[PDB]
Amino acid sequence: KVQIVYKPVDLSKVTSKCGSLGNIHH
Amino acid sequence: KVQIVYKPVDLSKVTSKCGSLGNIHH
Amino acid sequence: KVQIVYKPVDLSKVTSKCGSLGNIHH
Amino acid sequence: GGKVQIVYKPVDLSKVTSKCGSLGNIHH
Amino acid sequence: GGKVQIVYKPVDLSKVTSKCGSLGNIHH
Amino acid sequence: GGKVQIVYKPVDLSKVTSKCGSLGNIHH
Repeated sequence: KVQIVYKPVDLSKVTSKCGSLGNIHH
Repeated sequence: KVQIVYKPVDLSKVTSKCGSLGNIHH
Repeated sequence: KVQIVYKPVDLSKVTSKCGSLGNIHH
Repeated sequence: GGKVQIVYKPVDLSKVTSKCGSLGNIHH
Repeated sequence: GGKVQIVYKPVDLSKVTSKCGSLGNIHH
Repeated sequence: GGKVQIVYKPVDLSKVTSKCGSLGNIHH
């Protein structure tokens, strides 16, 4: 009996966060 | 009996964080 | 009986953090 | 008995790019 | 008895890039 | 008895790059 259970789990996340705040006056 | 359980778990995360704040006046 | 349990766990994280604050006046 | 022949040679040339540019308040 | 032949030679040329540029308040 | 032949020679030329540049308040 031949059993080839080929189940790859790919949970790799490629994230890119950016925030620009210009001239805060209070 | 041949059992080849090929299950790679890939949880590698490539992150890039940046924040720019210009001229804070209070 | 042949059992080849090929299960690599990849949790390697490549991070890059940066923050720029210009001219703070109070 | 079971004889298994596997020639597993993957060629992965995949490129994942995450480009981001933040621009706030520009004067001229 | 089970005889197994595996020739596992992966060629991984994959390139993951995370470029980020933060720019705030520019005067001219 | 089970005879196993494995020729596991991985060629990993993968390049992971995390470039970041922070720029705040520029005058001219």
